[PDB]
Amino acid sequence: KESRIGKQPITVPANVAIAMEGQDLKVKGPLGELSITYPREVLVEKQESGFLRVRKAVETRRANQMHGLFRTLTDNMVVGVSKGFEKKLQLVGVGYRATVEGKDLILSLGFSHPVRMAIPDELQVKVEENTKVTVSGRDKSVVGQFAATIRSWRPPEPYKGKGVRYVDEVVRRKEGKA
Amino acid sequence: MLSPKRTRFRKQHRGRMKGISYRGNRICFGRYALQALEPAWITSRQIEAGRRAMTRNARRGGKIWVRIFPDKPVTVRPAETRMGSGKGSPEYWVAVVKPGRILYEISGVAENIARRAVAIAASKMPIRTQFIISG
Amino acid sequence: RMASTIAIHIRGKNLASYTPSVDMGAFVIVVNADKVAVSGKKRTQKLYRRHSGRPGGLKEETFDQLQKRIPERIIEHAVRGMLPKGRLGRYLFNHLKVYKGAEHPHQAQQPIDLPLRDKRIRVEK
Amino acid sequence: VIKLALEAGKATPAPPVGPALGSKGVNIMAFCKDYNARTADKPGFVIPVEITVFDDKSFTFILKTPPASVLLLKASGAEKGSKDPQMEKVGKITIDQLRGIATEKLPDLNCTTIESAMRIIAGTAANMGIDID
Amino acid sequence: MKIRASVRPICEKCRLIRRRGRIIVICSNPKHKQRQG
Amino acid sequence: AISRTKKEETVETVQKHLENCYLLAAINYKGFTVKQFQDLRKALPENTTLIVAKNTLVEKAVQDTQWAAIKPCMKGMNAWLFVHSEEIPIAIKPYRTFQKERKLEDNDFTGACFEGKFYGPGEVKRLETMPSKAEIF
Amino acid sequence: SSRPQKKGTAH
RNA sequence: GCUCAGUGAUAAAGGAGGUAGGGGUGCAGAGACAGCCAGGAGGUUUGCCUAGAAGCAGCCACCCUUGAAAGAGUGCGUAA
RNA sequence: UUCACAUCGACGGGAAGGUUUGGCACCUCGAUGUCGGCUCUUCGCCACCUGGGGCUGUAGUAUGUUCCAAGGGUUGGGCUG
Ligand SMILES: [Mg+2]
Ligand SMILES: [Mg+2]
Ligand SMILES: [Mg+2]
Ligand SMILES: [Mg+2]
Ligand SMILES: [Mg+2]
Ligand SMILES: [Mg+2]
Ligand SMILES: [Mg+2]
Ligand SMILES: [Mg+2]
Ligand SMILES: [Mg+2]
Ligand SMILES: [Mg+2]
Ligand SMILES: [Mg+2]
Ligand SMILES: [Mg+2]
Ligand SMILES: [Mg+2]
Ligand SMILES: [Mg+2]
Ligand SMILES: [Zn+2]
Repeated sequence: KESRIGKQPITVPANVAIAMEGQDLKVKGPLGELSITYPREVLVEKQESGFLRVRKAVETRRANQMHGLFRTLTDNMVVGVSKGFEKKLQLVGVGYRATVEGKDLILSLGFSHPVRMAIPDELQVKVEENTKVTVSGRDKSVVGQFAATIRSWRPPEPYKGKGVRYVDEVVRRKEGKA
Repeated sequence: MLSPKRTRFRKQHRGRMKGISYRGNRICFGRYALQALEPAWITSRQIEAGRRAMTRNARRGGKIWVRIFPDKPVTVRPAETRMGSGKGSPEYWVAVVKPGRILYEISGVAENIARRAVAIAASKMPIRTQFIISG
Repeated sequence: RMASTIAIHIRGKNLASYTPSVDMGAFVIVVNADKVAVSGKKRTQKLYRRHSGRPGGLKEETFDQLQKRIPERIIEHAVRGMLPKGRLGRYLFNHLKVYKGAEHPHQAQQPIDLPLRDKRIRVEK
Repeated sequence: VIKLALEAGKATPAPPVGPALGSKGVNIMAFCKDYNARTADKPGFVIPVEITVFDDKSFTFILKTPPASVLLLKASGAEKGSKDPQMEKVGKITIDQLRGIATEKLPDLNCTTIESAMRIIAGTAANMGIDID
Repeated sequence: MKIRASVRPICEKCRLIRRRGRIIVICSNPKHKQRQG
Repeated sequence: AISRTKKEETVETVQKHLENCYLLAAINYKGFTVKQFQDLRKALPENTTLIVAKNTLVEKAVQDTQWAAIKPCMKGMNAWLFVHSEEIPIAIKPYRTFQKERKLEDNDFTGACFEGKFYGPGEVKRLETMPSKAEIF
Repeated sequence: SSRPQKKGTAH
């Protein structure tokens, strides 16, 4: 009941259509549709003032954790269909490049083969041939995911910082060979 | 390494360790102390190591009393020695401590340095212990 | 909790006429054997082992692998545990008819529903 | 922007100064003779000096406190400070020498009064082991 | 990763978490990474 | 933290520095160096008293001495000026010029109070133009 | 191992 | 009332924001914890040592001033 | 080099295992018998290689240490009871 997160209500802006059936929430905004199910304990109230205040059926430690989580989840799917989410990763190294063509993201990271990545519908990926990659999507989880899959292929190494990194990253740089 | 200088008989009864030591209970020399929680046998080697550790970690702190001492002999029969033909050879010396007994006393540091020091001291003991402050 | 009930009825322990040496019991038809529920982590923890009879011949499934592969075997294996062992035991075990779907081809036998007097037997999510 | 340490009325030796700030594009002779002229205006002493430079290679510098350690070393008439301050006392200075050193160091301090500067100098002499009364 | 029965914060930036039942130490620097076991 | 006794003595000291002063000057500061804090405190304590205080600390000290019409100046960070000795325009003038040097250094003038009357950010211009005791007398 | 087991009547 | 470990079959030192309780002690309504904005100064580059030691190799001292606060410096870093 | 915890880890402590050398004498005495090879298995994991990893005092190659992993592999000779 006393989580500083669950007390803060969510603001649904105009352009945002909220459909609620029982525990199932379907929201249709400017960018699309997002669907989630709530667990048993979480009761989210859609106000008359156009706000979302999260309440909980019982307080087990369980439900406490739950409600903090879901207030933030559904704030993220609201703000997600409204504006969207941008994850940006840049690549550092000699010959490191990326090309979006049709349904693939082609990475040349210094492997033998070019790496191909099939882009899901929900995502729109923009490439700067200046070695930057921005991925935009309505769902926080899916954009973050795919971004990490990008970063996985060649994680930033300690010495020269080479490889794929997020735009803001502290990379431990050891002095090799001294 | 602590040890008695003389006894008549060499070899001695294992004995039995029961109850609480009422007499060594108080902390009468220093400020902070390490108190024995459990009924055990301390070799002189262990006391040596504990004192050494506490002394080295305190260093710039002054004083360490050792409130115990290994006066009871202990005997062992060798390897591949069949049972019978006399009691064995005294190898080392133990001090018998019972719960409540004070082991180490310490003075000349802040409570923090004392806590750390006494912890490292307790690490070389066979027994569970406690940190106590003077009254 | 269900398998205990089932065992009672199959055995005949709920009739005034009960006899240990005879089959007085019923037939029991279990339907929807893939929706059976289990508490806690058992879905991933509980372990069904079976052994070839050669050395190194041990095999293990988690409850869930089993339930995706051949889910009837789960309830058969849980009830057979609670039936007597030995001749009457096995002959009894044939009286348990298990189906994974919601439909059984026994409509001709006119099945009654099973009485359940247990409180805890019905789980709610 | 770089900080250097130079002697009072002497400038432009090759090893200590010229190459160091001259690799930053600073004019050597202008900074040297202006530093020696501003040191000639004030009482001459060893000056730690912060020289600030700009993209157009012009430069402006602020002369910091001539070291209170050095000024109190010449005030006690000594050379080397105490190896163990507040244990071994290597000299003694009067309160008038306190007000004198705090007067020469007054434009270079943040002190709003003469008493604050005098107590600062007394703290520095107590720090290098020089007694003050 | 170090693995040992006794895991403690080895500096200020260290954090003891609980992951899938085992006690772990995550830090800023890699060397201070520990797992209980 | 600060005990209630130390805070009642602080509000009492601000109140005693308030009874003697004929004028108030409100100023807020965020993100500026201590060097110019100490230059401003080379200029200020000579002719004037400067005291930085909390919103409530100023509230309860001002209501009693009847400067209360100045309450809206207490919104946000609060630093105050009281004139114990020198005139009002000698204290008011350096602050506005120091704000014109503080344009990138993040200063704003909330308001001043004189004649028991509240004057906004712009209306203190007059309070800057007033001459010295030698010209008035 | 320095601990024994419980055999027979002990057990 | 408790446990979420299938613990409920066995073993220790040690570890631990596991969890449910109980007891002291700090603060706060002139706003306490966490976050966020800013400041973090002067002596002074403390003395010694050292080619250099400037808070931050080492040794000793560890005061004073301006102060809302700021250690002769907790860690990183520089040949310094 | 600085740095206890890359790697070592003294003085001491707490364990597991049941493969060494032992203690015991519960066991069989009538014909319940020890060490090597051959043939033939099989199992354990405290992992020598092969699969995947973390840390490094890992630039690279190669290591070091450790984590999961026992599916497979683990030569031919001179010498010995
Ligand atoms: Mg009793
Ligand atoms: Mg112990
Ligand atoms: Mg055993
Ligand atoms: Mg068990
Ligand atoms: Mg350790
Ligand atoms: Mg016999
Ligand atoms: Mg025979
Ligand atoms: Mg293993
Ligand atoms: Mg491998
Ligand atoms: Mg490896
Ligand atoms: Mg190498
Ligand atoms: Mg294998
Ligand atoms: Mg195998
Ligand atoms: Mg093998
Ligand atoms: Zn750490």
